[PDB]
Amino acid sequence: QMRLPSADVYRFAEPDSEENIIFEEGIPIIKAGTVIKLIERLTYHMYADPNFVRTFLTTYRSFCKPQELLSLIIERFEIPEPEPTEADRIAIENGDQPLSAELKRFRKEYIQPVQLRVLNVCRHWVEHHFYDFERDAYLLQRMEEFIGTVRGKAMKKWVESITKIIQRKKIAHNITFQSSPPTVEWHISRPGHIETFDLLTLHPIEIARQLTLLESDLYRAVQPSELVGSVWTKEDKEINSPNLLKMIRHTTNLTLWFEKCIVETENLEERVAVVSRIIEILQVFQELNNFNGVLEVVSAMNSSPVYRLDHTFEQIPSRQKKILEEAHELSEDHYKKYLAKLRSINPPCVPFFGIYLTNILKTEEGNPEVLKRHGKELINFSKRRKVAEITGEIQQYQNQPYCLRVESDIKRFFENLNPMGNSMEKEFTDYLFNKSLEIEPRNPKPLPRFPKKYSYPLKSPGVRPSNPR
Amino acid sequence: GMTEYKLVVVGAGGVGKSALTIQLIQNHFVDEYDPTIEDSYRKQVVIDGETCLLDILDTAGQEEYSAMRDQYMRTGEGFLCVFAINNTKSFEDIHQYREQIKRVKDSDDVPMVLVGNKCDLAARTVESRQAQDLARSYGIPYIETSAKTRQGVEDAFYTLVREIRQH
Amino acid sequence: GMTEYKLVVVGAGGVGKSALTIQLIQNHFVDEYDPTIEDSYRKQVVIDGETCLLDILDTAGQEEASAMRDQYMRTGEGFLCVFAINNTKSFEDIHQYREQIKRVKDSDDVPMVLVGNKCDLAARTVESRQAQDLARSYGIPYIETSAKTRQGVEDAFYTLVREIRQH
Ligand SMILES: Nc1nc2c(ncn2[C@@H]2O[C@H](COP(=O)(O)OP(=O)(O)NP(=O)(O)O)[C@@H](O)[C@H]2O)c(=O)[nH]1
Ligand SMILES: Fc1ccc(CN2C3=NCCCN3c3ccccc32)cc1
Ligand SMILES: [Mg+2]
Repeated sequence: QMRLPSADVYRFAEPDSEENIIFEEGIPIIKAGTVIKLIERLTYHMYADPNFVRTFLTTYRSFCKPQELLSLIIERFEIPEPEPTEADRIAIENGDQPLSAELKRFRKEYIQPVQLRVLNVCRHWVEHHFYDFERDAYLLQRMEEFIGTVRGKAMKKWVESITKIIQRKKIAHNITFQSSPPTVEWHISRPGHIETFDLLTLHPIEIARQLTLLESDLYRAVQPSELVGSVWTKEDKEINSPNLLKMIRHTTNLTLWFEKCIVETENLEERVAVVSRIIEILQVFQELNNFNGVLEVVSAMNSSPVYRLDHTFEQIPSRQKKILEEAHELSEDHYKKYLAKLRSINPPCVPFFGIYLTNILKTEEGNPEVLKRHGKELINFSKRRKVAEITGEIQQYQNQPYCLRVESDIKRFFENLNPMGNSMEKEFTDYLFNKSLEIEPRNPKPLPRFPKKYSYPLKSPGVRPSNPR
Repeated sequence: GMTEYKLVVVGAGGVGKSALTIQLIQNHFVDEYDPTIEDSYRKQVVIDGETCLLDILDTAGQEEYSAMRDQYMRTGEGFLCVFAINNTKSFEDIHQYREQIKRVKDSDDVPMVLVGNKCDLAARTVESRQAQDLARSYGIPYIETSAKTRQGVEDAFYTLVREIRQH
Repeated sequence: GMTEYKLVVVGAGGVGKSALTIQLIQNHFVDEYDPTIEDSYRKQVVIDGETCLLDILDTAGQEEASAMRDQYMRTGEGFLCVFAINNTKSFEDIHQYREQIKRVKDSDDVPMVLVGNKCDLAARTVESRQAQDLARSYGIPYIETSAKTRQGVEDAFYTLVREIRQH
């Protein structure tokens, strides 16, 4: 075989046993190990494993500090070369030069792969997990010093590359499409006239499109640093998960805005046009694979204030009951159909984040941080692989951009939506429900009558797009 | 006549709600877990000699999606209202969860259990007396559980099933 | 359900293996030359009516990683053989990559596509007819691509998928 360094000038050559590493029952999969062993496998000489690198860099902070990681990788990097062999001694004794065969093979087959893999971890660390360095300038300093003092011309290319990359991330993206995005659609509100913008006056096709763009950006912006360690559920969640939370608050906003558009439309006929238009918007969401959008609508219909409006449901056209009921069925049986459809469509899509959040949370609370074996405490790595499987699925859907034109005014309109105004949640939520009771009172009380509030035509332009030249 | 009950867990996040269902469904002699796999929220049990199927919904981690709460709760026949014994705020919120459940189910008598959950070793701020009294004023069972030792966890769920059966 | 396909991109340094992959993945043209060591990507996509999960391995082209190829060639099911149309050295290097894959996988019948990248440029030094001749001798399609304009990108990657499928 090949000879490893002495296990006393280099901690990363201890033989594997069930006291420092445990595998799962072509490359092997680690169930548990010590940090030394985890880092050794992370940069093994026999093979690369880019998935292990992403899994590790995403999740290591629960078992090892950043300062400690960098020190261990630096330690793993300084591999002692072996001494001249007997044949090398005999050549030198005779004025000749050694073949140094064992040494050259050790360099080419142990040191070189191990060092490049170390450099690869540093590269993924800096390029995909730069926040360790944003939140700790000393760690960034140490990293620049390490990379900067790496001598050896087999490494030169990547040393220079990683130096530039670090410099870019410190002081710091346009898109190409197969096709052209469809023409922006207009209904009653015409371009520029944002004061008239509202649920029925904008085109339902273009409401769906611009909510989908906006909700896609919010989805694409959440990093795993907001998810790992369940931080969005803790007291510092505002500090640690600001994009995840912004994204969720937008979803909530839109759901309440839907509820509010409905229950504040007191005329039955007018309210039916409202509900029907929201169902038309839902329909374009489904076309666009915006599942967050779909469920914002379905949550609104299922809310207390709206669900009870039987007189309104009764007048919804049959083909639209069908659309709403099909969407609602996505949520039944712990999201069975949604999960299958999500794993079925052609992206871009906008997933519902809530399932992911619950899975990360339970995985973390349901699995032990360590496994005790033979009196040793091994890092439970499979636990971290499960979390990373989830953050990887998330990232997979964050890549594909929608082929749709932003409309600045419509985008600003939805960004600025604020249904609750200055009111707290229970106060506003109770208001919506009372509106529901006013506009369709409990039996036996008779159904009141109410005046039109809308001066413009209630007829929907439909959800099929149009195409002038 | 295999009855399925739809139970829904509700309560403040950030305080170990999650452990209640995890310890139940786990078995619980095991200590590894995958919430991803289907029927990791299904569980056949024998309560008072009659066998039944428990379907637990626990949306822990989705608490900020506050507008989804009605959608979720509407699906359930019975409810576990959970708070942490070291978090007074989660206890004070129990009122708003109950009113919110009564509303979506459109009833003043929804089978429910109050569960006080011990999630760590930080001091108890909610004595069992106060919790007993609140639970009495609602006319519902009170059960304390430990998020570590699996104590009181079966009692919590089975009591709620008894509360459904005797509704 | 969705079939999973393990694709691998090979070729000399600077031919645009990374630019091709990132373009496919993110619709974005990477203009920086940052030599790859080994990068992994995932992409769900519908191809000929079927939902696929593409695993794409972006491999090192630099000579200094010559010794680390067998490991990744063992795992891959289909290979994108890339050369740049403005770099004749990279085209003469394609032969080596093909022979290596054939050796490592011990088959004369490994799904692959020959890809001539950088077709947006004027200064072409390898003619299509030559690359085509090579591709026919391999029994595989020749597809010209530009990671910058997106010309050919999906066609090269999806063709490879079809070949794995029909294999
Ligand atoms: N004009 C043009 N430039 C391209 C194209 N593809 C890549 N490039 C450019 O060529 C350079 C090398 O690209 P890169 O993808 O990094 O090559 P690589 O195959 O990854 N090299 P390595 O083997 O070192 O990882 C970059 O500057 C990139 O912008 C292309 O289709 N057209
Ligand atoms: F204008 C509407 C639209 C919906 C509703 C509430 N609602 C539903 N929402 C989701 C699908 C099934 N579903 C219902 C079925 C039967 C009655 C009401 C229903 C109320 C007034
Ligand atoms: Mg590359």
